[PDB]
Amino acid sequence: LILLFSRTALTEKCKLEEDFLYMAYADIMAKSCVKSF
Repeated sequence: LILLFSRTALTEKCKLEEDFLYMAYADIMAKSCVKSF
């Protein structure tokens, strides 16, 4: 999946698209992230 995104990023286009898959899965991955010590 990240390889697909890296391809889509590195693809020469002169304009970034919206990529709702990116905006979903990036949010998924961001949201995937005396005893108190």
